[PDB]
Amino acid sequence: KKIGLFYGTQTGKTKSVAEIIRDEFGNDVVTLHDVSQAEVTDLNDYQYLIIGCPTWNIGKLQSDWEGLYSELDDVDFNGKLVAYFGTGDQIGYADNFQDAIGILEEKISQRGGKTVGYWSTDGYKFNDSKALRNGKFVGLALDEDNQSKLTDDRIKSWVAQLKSEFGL
Ligand SMILES: Cc1cc2nc3c(=O)[nH]c(=O)nc-3n(C[C@H](O)[C@H](O)[C@H](O)COP(=O)(O)O)c2cc1C
Repeated sequence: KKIGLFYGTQTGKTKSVAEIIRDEFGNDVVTLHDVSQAEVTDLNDYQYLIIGCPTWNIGKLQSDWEGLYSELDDVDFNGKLVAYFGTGDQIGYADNFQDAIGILEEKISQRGGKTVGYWSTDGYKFNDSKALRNGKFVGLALDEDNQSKLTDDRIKSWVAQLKSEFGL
């Protein structure tokens, strides 16, 4: 339909978060694509995109998003609105917190994607992040390992913001 959510997952947390994002948006709005089963051309099917990706192995892309990283050069994101979220561990990995979505966004916005859905760094404890854009996160940062009780409200709040930014 209108929003395509393309998520990568290893232990399933970003997946869970994606399911709640669909629930929050109201039913048919967001479709949930596991990028492990995706082709890079699937991104052509939407004008509004949500990109979901955890950071693994000290500052790296989740390996299914890594599998599509190079091929992002084969897609034109011009004219699309794009939002980002990920799961992360701010305590264990304070120098590389939410690096992944920062890596995806830098590439996608270079190919024409307009970023929406910036998120406040308030209430997170970390040192450095590739997701940082003029004092904000490039997208929604969830931490299921340390802040699981904050997740549901952070998504509900983020979804209401995206409706406004997507012009739904
Ligand atoms: C070996 C390992 C490395 C990790 N590296 C990072 C990291 O670099 N940055 C970060 O924010 N989180 C890191 N984490 C935390 C994961 O991103 C976190 O557990 C996330 O919720 C997993 O998402 P997923 O289940 O969708 O794969 C790491 C976790 C493991 C165990």
